[PDB]
Amino acid sequence: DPVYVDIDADSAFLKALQRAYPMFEVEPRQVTPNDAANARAFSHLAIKLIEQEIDPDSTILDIGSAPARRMMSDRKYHCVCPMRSAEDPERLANYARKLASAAGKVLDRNISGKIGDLQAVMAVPDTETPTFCLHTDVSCRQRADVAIYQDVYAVHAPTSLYHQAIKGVRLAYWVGFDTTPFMYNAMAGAYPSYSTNWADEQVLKAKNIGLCSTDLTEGKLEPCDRVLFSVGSTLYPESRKLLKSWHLPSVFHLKGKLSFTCRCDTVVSCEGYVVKRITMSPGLYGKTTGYAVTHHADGFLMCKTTDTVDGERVSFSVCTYVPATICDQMTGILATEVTPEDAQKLLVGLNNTMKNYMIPVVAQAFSKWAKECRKDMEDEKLLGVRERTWAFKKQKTHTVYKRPDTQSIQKVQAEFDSFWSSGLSIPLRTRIKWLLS
Amino acid sequence: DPVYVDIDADSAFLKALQRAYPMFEVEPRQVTPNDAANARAFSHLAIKLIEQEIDPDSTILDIGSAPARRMMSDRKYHCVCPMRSAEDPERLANYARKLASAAGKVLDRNISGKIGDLQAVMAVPDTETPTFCLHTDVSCRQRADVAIYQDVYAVHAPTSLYHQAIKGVRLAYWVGFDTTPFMYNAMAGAYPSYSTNWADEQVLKAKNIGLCSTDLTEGKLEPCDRVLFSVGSTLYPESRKLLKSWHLPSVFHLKGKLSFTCRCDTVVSCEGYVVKRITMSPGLYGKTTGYAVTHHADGFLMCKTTDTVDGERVSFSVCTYVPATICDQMTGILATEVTPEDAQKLLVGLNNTMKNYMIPVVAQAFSKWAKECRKDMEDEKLLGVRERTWAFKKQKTHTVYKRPDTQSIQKVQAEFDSFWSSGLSIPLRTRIKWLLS
Amino acid sequence: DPVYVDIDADSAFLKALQRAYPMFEVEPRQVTPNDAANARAFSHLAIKLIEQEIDPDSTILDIGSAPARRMMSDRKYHCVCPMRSAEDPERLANYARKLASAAGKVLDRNISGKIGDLQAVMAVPDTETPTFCLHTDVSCRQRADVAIYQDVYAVHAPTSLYHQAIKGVRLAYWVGFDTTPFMYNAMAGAYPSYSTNWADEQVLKAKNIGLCSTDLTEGKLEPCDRVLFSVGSTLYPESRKLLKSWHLPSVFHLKGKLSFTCRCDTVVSCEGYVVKRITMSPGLYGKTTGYAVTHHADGFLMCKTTDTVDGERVSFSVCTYVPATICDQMTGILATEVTPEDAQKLLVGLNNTMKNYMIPVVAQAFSKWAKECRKDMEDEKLLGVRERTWAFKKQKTHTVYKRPDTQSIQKVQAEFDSFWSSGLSIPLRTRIKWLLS
Ligand SMILES: Nc1ncnc2c1ncn2[C@@H]1O[C@H](CSCC[C@H](N)C(=O)O)[C@@H](O)[C@H]1O
Ligand SMILES: Nc1ncnc2c1ncn2[C@@H]1O[C@H](CSCC[C@H](N)C(=O)O)[C@@H](O)[C@H]1O
Ligand SMILES: Nc1ncnc2c1ncn2[C@@H]1O[C@H](CSCC[C@H](N)C(=O)O)[C@@H](O)[C@H]1O
Ligand SMILES: [Mg+2]
Ligand SMILES: [Mg+2]
Ligand SMILES: [Mg+2]
Ligand SMILES: [Zn+2]
Ligand SMILES: [Zn+2]
Ligand SMILES: [Zn+2]
Repeated sequence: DPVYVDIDADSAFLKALQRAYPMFEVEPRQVTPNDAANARAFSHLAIKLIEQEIDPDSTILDIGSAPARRMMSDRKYHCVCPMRSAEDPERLANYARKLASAAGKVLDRNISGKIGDLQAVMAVPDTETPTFCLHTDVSCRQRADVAIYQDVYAVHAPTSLYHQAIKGVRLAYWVGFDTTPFMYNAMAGAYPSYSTNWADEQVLKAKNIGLCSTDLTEGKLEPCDRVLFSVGSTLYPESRKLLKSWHLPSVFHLKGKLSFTCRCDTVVSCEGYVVKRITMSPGLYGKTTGYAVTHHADGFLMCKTTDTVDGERVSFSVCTYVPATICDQMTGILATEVTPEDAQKLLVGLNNTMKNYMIPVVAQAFSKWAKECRKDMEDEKLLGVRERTWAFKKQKTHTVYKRPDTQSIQKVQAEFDSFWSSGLSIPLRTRIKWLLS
Repeated sequence: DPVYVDIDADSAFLKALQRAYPMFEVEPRQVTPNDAANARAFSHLAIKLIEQEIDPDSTILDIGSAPARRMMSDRKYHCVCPMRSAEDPERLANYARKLASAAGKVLDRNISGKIGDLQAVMAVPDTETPTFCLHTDVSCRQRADVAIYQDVYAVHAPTSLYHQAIKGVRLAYWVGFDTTPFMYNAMAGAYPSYSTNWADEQVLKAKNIGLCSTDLTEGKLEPCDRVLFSVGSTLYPESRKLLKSWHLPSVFHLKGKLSFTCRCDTVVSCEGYVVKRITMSPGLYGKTTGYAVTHHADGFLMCKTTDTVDGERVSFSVCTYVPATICDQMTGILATEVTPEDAQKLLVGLNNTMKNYMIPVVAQAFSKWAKECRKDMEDEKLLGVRERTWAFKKQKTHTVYKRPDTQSIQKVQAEFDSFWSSGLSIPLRTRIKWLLS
Repeated sequence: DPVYVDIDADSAFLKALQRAYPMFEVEPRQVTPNDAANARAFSHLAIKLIEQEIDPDSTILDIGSAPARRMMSDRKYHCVCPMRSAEDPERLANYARKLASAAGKVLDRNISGKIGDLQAVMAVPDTETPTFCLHTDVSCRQRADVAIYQDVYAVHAPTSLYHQAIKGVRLAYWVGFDTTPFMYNAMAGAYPSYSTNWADEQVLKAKNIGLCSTDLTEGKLEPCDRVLFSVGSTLYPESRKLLKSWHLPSVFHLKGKLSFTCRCDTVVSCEGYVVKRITMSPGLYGKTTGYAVTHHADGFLMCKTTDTVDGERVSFSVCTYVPATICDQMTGILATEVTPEDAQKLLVGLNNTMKNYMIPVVAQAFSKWAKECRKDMEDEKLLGVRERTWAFKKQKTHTVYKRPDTQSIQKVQAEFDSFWSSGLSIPLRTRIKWLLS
């Protein structure tokens, strides 16, 4: 009945987890000093919930999978496992090792069948087995009804979903980080509850952001495609286009040789991690608007800041998340004009609910926001009238602040109409064959 | 005997629910983290009360229905289900799935008959069955005596009611959001107890309203038909004309080939959600005035505010709801002239009874209202006399404030005299047929 | 023995009810969220008391009745039910439905006879039965000895009473709102204990009265016949002439072909609701004066106020009721001159005994009254002398204040000498016939 997570029994994250999964009983049982524990716990609980949702005797496609995670499960999984990243051979070797280790002690699972399928794929690499294949998402021939994406950021979402749908899949899930900070086009940012920082490749030599490094000395800039992610002490390169492609609107159409109508919604949300549910049906129905909405339970901040990159002083924008209680407790102070130092002292007085290294920039954002409010109250126009004497002036905005219980809305695309080699090596196949034997 | 609702046991909304349904026993039993829970609970209790009102052995038309909600009920429902929105195929598939799942475990309900009717409609799409059809409201041929509208905002009320009445219906119900803010012709607004914000399509790029999104930068306007609604994180487009059409007067006439006299009244009201009861009788009787009345148990505010839309500074009107206790506790302060900052500090001191993101604009409205009162006391006219020396000046009004235990009144129309394709697809029909089997 | 009322067990109104009916035991038993509960409770208790007064085996005429209210009573009622308003067909249908529902379960009442009379009237509409007819008050042929008017404001009182008296009626009762504010000729007013506001048709676009509605903008008047009443959220149009006609003097004469001497007195009075008892006797006796008296247990206020109607600033008079304890506690302050703001703060300090939305205007009235007193003390005349040098000046009066334990007196008329179609439809008759069967 209860679910066990590998975090310390005194952490404050546990509270939040119990709020996000009220249908479970969460128990802390710590065994490793892992520095990316919270993300692992969230993914574990998400998979538990998804399994509890769908009915048995349904085959499930696992896109970009690590097979060792699905061994002790009683459901039917077909793992789609190409070898495109540098961490895949180790995952395959670990899977083979774990399969060999427990060969007669566990009998309620299809262990012998799994070994047979692995050996068959090793012998001939272009064959589909009930539990394994070596193709990509757009070339696997297996037919199923459910698909799952877990921490997959390297595919174009509409094309992948269309190729999943033309094979009879009616339900899909997606687990990963929230894509909202990338629709605002920021330079760098943090997910502080998960110990995650990310930065654009051009500001890696800054001084006072989460992920940077610089030296000692005596004495156009716009976002690009390539981004670096750091979860704990693990590094991942990412692309802005593919991250943006997963920010889907509420309803959309897929129009090719066959046609489908699909809808997407968010079912779990905890401080930056989300779970998305997508349903697809045959035929065209209704009409689309092209808007995507995000609900904010915490505060979301984006602001402009000044730093030195490689010794040269520049300015760019950063984003972060703020707990709701602090935002509620700062309501009265922001009615006047306040300097950044006083705001910093007040925030330190209220605070650990939030990480300290993020405080100095937050205090700089609030101070600006309040000021921009006062000016609005002092230059009051007339109702239903615009002045455009033919040019009109644009005011300056240095801060965007989405308070708890508000919503963001953005215009995206909603109509889509436009949409092999083994890669393995002889020594790796021989090693796997010997490991199984 | 008791009724269970899917909200947390510590929420303050529960209190209000117990005040709106004093004939029930409300128990919290939370199973999902749904962010639109309060609206669902209100709708659930409303349906329970309506069922407890009318007598059994009466057939009930369900206009624009989701059939899966009526499966486990012992009453007789005829669901009118066209496919005009993009969320309908999924609802139909869910209905078929739920019907198939419980086929022999539940025997007190007409499960087998429901399956037979669904299969018959799938085989031929232009046939009426006792529990299902695929026509619209003005083309269904079934005869009944009660009709129900649940969260239906996309029909013209007099025409629909006339077509319901010429078929022998004598009673109707309507559940939805209050239409008063749209008779005042506001730009944007909030229902804060239900986590709902709405805005006109022209101000979606503002900065400091509930539903908007903007960017960072260095540097005639009147309401239109199209409106956007956001309930939790679900988005709905709406039209002002159809929303306004449901704000009916106390008595009205329907004059066509046959004639009817009808009357409408509000029976449940909780912070923005209402239940309306309409009765229709044959023949013409009495005479009409054309007025509609709203009773305010909380405070209702409408005020003018200044913002920047896409960088350009403009002014427009917003509306909101205020709890009665705060309004009662602000009576003494508003006897003098008060600045917005002092009002903001006082409101924060009194406050969480109300959401904080709504406070800064409320504090701006009160401050103006009080000032407009003082001027009235300082320019006193004579009894029963008007000055029109031929033009007379009009004063300026920046705030409308309806205090608890007051009433709004508005002039509307009260005399009405002026009032098909399957749309389904072969793959969807085949999928439903296979799902049932 | 005890009487049950549909109000909440914590309301302060209950106290007052127990003071008005000391011969009963009042118990709260709340079942509906009705917003006009207090008026319903008062009417219920009034009917109980009237029934307890008169002796049995007397037939009672019920003028302008709703028959469903008299079904479960053991007395003999003859209901006079024309169809002149738009709410009558629904009342008739409800009566028929309730009659059909309990046809064999209740046997101590003349249920079968009631059904027979209803069917007979349906068959032929111009016949009198022991319990039903379709005529007006001046055309019913039934003979009785008691008549009852319950919330009837649409008849001319002397003519109706004469036509009741020429048929052998010797006693009559009247239940309704107090008519005193209409003999003072006010523009608008409130009954705050019953959640009732009323206004003249010409000031429906004001801003700061109980019943009004206005908009946002940048920039002879005398009372007329038509008035609007709002009880909770129910709207009723009324005429000033017919309301005034029910303010009868202590003794009066009816002189026609036959002659009668009648007298009227008030027997129950609670914060605006009254019960009146009228007795009529054959022949002419005594002589009349033509005065009507009202006793005040609470404070009654009438004052001049300034507002904006449709944007134009005007002045008119409003009236209200004030609890006796507040009036007693303001005696010492009103010995000097006091500003409206100080009076508002003092009233808020004393106050919830009274509704807050009525406070700002009350504070404005008191402040004026006190001032008008000081001037009187500073311009002192001689005993038994008038100055009329031939014109005399008239002073200005802006407030009328009737304190508790005082009496109003007014001159009215006391000598009176000057005093049909079915209207039903075939479909309604058929519907009633089918409902009974
Ligand atoms: N086009 C494609 N189709 C299917 N899988 C792909 C793919 N491109 C990359 N991948 C795989 O996606 C994986 C992302 S790493 C994610 C691994 C796994 N989901 C986990 O939870 O750890 C990589 O191993 C890569 O091999
Ligand atoms: N003219 C019409 N007649 C009948 N139904 C209509 C209609 N126009 C739209 N509808 C239906 O009304 C529905 C509104 S969505 C409401 C669904 C349901 N009442 C619920 O509680 O969830 C849509 O599914 C749409 O199919
Ligand atoms: N001239 C007349 N003679 C008798 N009844 C009349 C009348 N004019 C109007 N009425 C009736 O008086 C009623 C007033 S509404 C009052 C209904 C009832 N007394 C109650 O307590 O609810 C209307 O239904 C109308 O039909
Ligand atoms: Mg690791
Ligand atoms: Mg939902
Ligand atoms: Mg009513
Ligand atoms: Zn495969
Ligand atoms: Zn039908
Ligand atoms: Zn009669």
